[PDB]
Order: sequence, then structure tokens, then C-alpha cells
Amino acid sequence: FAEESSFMTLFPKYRESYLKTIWNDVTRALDKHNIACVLDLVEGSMTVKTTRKTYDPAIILKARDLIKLLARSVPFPQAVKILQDDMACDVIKIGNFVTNKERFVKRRQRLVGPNGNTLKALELLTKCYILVQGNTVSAMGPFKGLKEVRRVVEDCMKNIHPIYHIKELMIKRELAK
Amino acid sequence: SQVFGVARIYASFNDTFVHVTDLSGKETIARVTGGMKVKADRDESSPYAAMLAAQDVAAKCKEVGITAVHVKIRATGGTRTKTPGPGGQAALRALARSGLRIGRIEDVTPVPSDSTRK
Amino acid sequence: GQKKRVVDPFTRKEWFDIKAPSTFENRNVGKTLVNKSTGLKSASDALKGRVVEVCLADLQGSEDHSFRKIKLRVDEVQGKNLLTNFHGMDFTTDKLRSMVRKWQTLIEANVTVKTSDDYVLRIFAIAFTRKQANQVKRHSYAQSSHIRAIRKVISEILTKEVQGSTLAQLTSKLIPEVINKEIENATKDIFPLQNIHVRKVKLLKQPKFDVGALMALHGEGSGEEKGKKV
Amino acid sequence: QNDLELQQFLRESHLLSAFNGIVYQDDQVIGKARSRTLEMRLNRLSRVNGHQDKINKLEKVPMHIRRGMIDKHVK
RNA sequence: CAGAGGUGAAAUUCUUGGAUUUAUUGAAGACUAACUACUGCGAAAGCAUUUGCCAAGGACGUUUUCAUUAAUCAAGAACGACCAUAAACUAUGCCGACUAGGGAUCGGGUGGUGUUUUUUUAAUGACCCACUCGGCACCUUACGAGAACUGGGGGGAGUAUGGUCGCAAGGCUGAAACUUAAAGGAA
Repeated sequence: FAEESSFMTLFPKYRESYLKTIWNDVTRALDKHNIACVLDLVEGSMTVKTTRKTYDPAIILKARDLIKLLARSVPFPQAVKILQDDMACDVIKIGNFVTNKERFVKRRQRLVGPNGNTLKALELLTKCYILVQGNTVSAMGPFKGLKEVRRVVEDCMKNIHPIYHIKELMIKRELAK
Repeated sequence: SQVFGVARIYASFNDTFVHVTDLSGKETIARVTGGMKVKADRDESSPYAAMLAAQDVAAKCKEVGITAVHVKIRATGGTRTKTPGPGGQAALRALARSGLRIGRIEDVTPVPSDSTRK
Repeated sequence: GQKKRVVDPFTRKEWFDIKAPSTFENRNVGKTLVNKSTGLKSASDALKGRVVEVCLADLQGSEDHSFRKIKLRVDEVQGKNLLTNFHGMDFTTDKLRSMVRKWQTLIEANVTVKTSDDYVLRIFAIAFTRKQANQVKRHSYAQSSHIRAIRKVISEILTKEVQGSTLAQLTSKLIPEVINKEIENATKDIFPLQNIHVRKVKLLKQPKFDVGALMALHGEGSGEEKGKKV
Repeated sequence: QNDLELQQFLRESHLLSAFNGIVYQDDQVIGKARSRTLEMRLNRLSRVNGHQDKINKLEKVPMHIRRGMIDKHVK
């Protein structure tokens, strides 16, 4: 086994009525990996702990990513796809790119799209799940998709439009097949 | 009873590094990266390559006399992705499966703390 | 071109083990390789600069120090033992990322203080603004003059805790987290302030060696050893 | 802006993800995605010259259940 | 010790004169992560590490003072020979001389009377509640003529064309004055 591992994130207060609901499903989905987890509702935190029966050494890292995904407000059937080996997170940072607030919110809304079309087409092409929240961009997926969405988001905070990247993603799929 | 090294797994995209040193970090015991086990030049980051690299790491650590490793798992960090590649969990799993005991897994990627982007 | 042929470099390697200072609990922390003690770079001066990063849980037996790694600097070699001294302290990154939450303020301070020895230390501090029980507004921000006053009393009382300590006294002071209790008691007149921590201690300059002071930190020892039998 | 396949994929990205690598191009799109995709294209083409009281005819739903449909959807 | 970048794969590049990785330390130029908000400040462009100095500013409090010193804007003023750079790109809404509100939040003030605070060193908090002034927004309501870096043709979707201006076909090449070689094409 291992000695002990313990990670903890702490979640904002409005999430607790959702996390209280889904929490038994988290205990099922982690007790099949032999990882304990507590949901503290007074200090507002979620901890995961490697118990005495954990033979997978690396799964406590994915449990850490799962609980901070739950804190960063992705839902549960989306977030338990992080406990499998082919999938990981990325948290792109978009705040430090441009100066004025008007150009920042217009490029970030351009990253989302009209009716959400640009973002949904990006999720479809990269096979990822992308959340444009605040001044960062969360993403879950395979690593090729994560590389693709990171370059898409950073070049969208630079001045080139994201539908150029969506076009070249379609071209590259029909060019790779 | 255990003798402890440290693991220093640096798992970027495009490559993984499984590099056991001593408890200080000054003396190395079998650095073998992912791209030197099997190279198609694109499978360097793959879980198979990380498992091969961690397996002959654990061979040379059992040769020298290290029974357990403290795992320090880092990504490329900096002004970049901060997420460990597909090889980090595979190298950790192969290090544990090949006899070495695991202790103290910690995430030491360089968060850039106000970086040099623009 | 032509590269090199290998000759196995673990036949010339020597194993030392690291004895921690006696300001801790159980003091055998592990072992360390070095090249074999030849003339022209003896091993006892191939060492003496190495710092090791150990866990305070491994140094103290408990698990509420599972964060808060520390650094021990090798100073004096005797008899296949590396006697160490305190070299610094640092949190793991996951601890302060687990502490930072939005809708509060983090007040962080730091002071560069010279102790009762001539070690000069840059010592840090973090503190997060709590909300009281019965508080119904979701914010609990400090009004930034409360931040300046809190940071002022943090700097004053922790530069009072140093200069009034040696390195061994300061280390034994910050093992059971009691400078944090001093900050909390001295600051609850201004803002509530959950989970104050020290988080980071850096050595900047160190005075001299003073083998007597190091051996008084550890314990005595002197050898008359074996004799050749011809 | 005058790429047709790209913009069709953009505005039919939602129901492709609702009724699904993925397929998007016609000659590979299986049933309910195909029916609603073709219906969306025909609506968008016919909304230029056709009358606004004749292009988008609502399905006849009774009052007390269409209002409840709207209230639950707005919730 | 034999590879490291990087890519969808590659490559330019670095590398047994030891790259990449690891540890200790130094130097440089930037930048101020998370905290970071439909929050704050600024006339706007804009402004995020600590501490100090320099002047400034706003809101509040005021049984202080002056006594019409005021409001709007054309004109004008302030701010906005070396090393080479991006901006917009799907958007929104009914306006003003205009009534009331509601929840949340930022700064000040008054009152209440509980908990954190606490004591004969100075003063000074935090939260809860009501009221009130002033802000950044948001969600609603009721009621009004709201008239009197410059250059522009005329709707949208199409259809026809014995007009005008163009561009475009033939037909094995060689190969025409020559029924002509080699070689190539096609089948």
C-alpha cells in the first residue's frame, strides 16, 4: 500500500445543496477505488483520503481533480469521467492577456460564441467539456483535445478569431481520416 | 527498514521523465525518460513508455538498495499547461507495481506566481 | 561519433545517513549517496552543502504536519553521520491552494529579521479573513485599513517572536504552531482571521560554523577507534 | 462568413451533440439528428422570403398545458 | 547518461566540448498569480505586492463660513542614425423634463442590545437589526409629444436577354513553304 495521502478543496457556499444531493454517488464512485472522502458542510470543504486498502497509487490525484471540479461547478456525471485514465483537466488562464475590460469581455464572449455555437462546436471537435468562467477556462478531456483547446483559447485571447481554429480542426479531422 | 529515494516524475506532454534521486536530490539513480524506451517520436508521452521507464527505474533502484520512494510529480508548469501528461499516473503505477513502496505524493509543478506573459 | 563505454558508478558510492537536530522527534531521516572518499575531493567536503527536504510529519511522528516540509542543511560529518541544522520551512502548494477561497481577503506579511544568533531570516505569514457565526452577508472582506493594521501587528509580534529566539528556539517554537496562536490572539481585536500560518521561512545569511554549537544541538562524541593489528 | 459547411456545423452543433469521433456532414447523419438538421436548414432558408405569419407555425397545444410547459421551461 | 525540444506527424535547433532532468547559488529584465466580484477608485484612456513620503479627490457628519458667487456648450486649452509592433469580427436597447418601489452590495452616519472582543498603556474593532445619505449595477412599475474621421444611390429575393464591352472553342504534338525523322500522348 501507501502511507497516507489527503487532499482537500473547499467549495463556495451555494454549491452545498448540490453536493449534499450528489454526495452518495461520489462515495460509490470512489469506494470502488478505495478512497475515503468527507464533505464538510460547516467549513465548506471536500476532502479525499487514501485509506488502508488503496492499491492504485495514482488514483488520489484523480480524486483531487474530481473534488476541485465539483468545486469549480461542473456537474457530477461530467466530473466522474476524470477517474478514468484517458481523461484529465486543464485550467487555462485568460485574464492576463489584454488590457481594457471592454476588449476582454468581447474576446471572451467571442470565445463562447453566438448562442454558444463556437463553444459547443469546440466541445464536439476536441471531445472536451469546456467552461468559460470568470477570467479562466476550465476543460476536461483527452490530452490531444486539451492541447487543442489550450491553443484555441490562447489564440482567441490574442486577436485571431476562434472560428479559424474550428475550421482548421474540421480540416484536420477530414485530413487525418 | 526502508531506504527512501525520491521519484521526480516530470510528465509533460511529448515526454515523461522518471528520475529517482536520493533524499537530497544531489545524486541521481537511473534517470530514464519516456522517449528512450520506445521512440516513434510521438509515443514518448504514452503510458506504455512511462511504464517501461518506471519499470527499469525500479530495476536499478532495487539494484542500488532503495526500497521506497517519495513521489514528486510535476508538469511543465511555468506560463504553460500545469497539468501532468498521460505518463505521470502510469509512471507512478509502474513504480508501485515494480516492488517499490510509495510515500508522500506531492505536486511540485512551478506555478509561476505573476508571470512574464505580456 | 564515438561516445563512451560504461563503468558502473555505484561501486564508488558511499552511504551516509542524516541525523536531524534534536529540536525534533525521531532524528534518523534517511540516507544519502556520495562518491567514495578519495584524495582530491574527499567525501566529507563533497557533502556539507547539501540540503534535504523532509516532511515534518516524518520528523515528528504525527500527521497534522503532513504539509509543512522543512529543509535541513548538512553541516558537520563525523563517523558516517551527517549532522544537520535547520535551513528553512515551506508549505506544500496544495495546502495554501486548499486554503484560498473567494469571498474573503488574504492578508500576507513578511519580515526580514536577524535572530539572537547572526542568522537573518525572511519569515512569511498568511492569514485569511473569517466570517463570524451569525454573519448573514456572504462577503466578510476587510476594509484594507484593517488589512494594514493586521499586517502591522503581524510584523510587530512575529519580529518580537524572533529576536528573543535562537534558531533552535525558533524551530521548537514553530513546530507546535504557536506563533499562529499568538497572531490569532493579538489580531482578534481587529478581524476574526481564520487559519493564520507562517507558511515559509528562508535563511538569508548564516554567521559562522561553531561546531560546538552544532554538537550542543545534537549531542557529544569523540572516537579512538581500532588500531591495526600488526 | 461565406463558408457554408462551417457555418452549418456551427449552428447545428447543439442538436448534433444532443442526438449523437462525431459525424456532422450529410451522407453520414443518422435519424433524429438528420430530421431536425434538415428541418432547421429548411426553416433558415425559408425565413427570408416567406411570410412571418406562415413560416413558423406552432403546434396546436391547449392553453392550460402550453402555459404549464412555458412555466416549467422558464423555471 | 543519450537523447531533449516541438508537432496531427515531422523538421529547423541543442546535444558525450554532457543537451534535457535533478540540487545549490548568482545575475538580468519584466510581471504582480490564486484572493479577483455584474466589487472599488479615476474626467476618460485606465489602475492590483509591502512600507514610507508628497500633494490630491469623493461621499458622509456639521446649530462652521461666504452670500448668488450659478447651468450648458460652437471657438480655445489640458489629458488621451538604432530593436520593431494589430485593431475589429454577431451585437440590442425605446427615449426623457418622469412616479414609486424590491433584493443584494460599496463608503459614511445615527440608534438598538447580544455574541465575538476585553482588564488601569493610547485609541481602535468584527457581526446582527432598523433608519438615513451618496455610489456601481440589476429586477420591475406609472406617465409624458419625444414633433416644429468627408465623398452616397435607393428596397429584398430573383428571371429573361437577336443591345454594347469582354473572356472563352477547334483539334494528336513535333509539323510547315515540306503529308517529314526521333520521341511522347491516346486507345
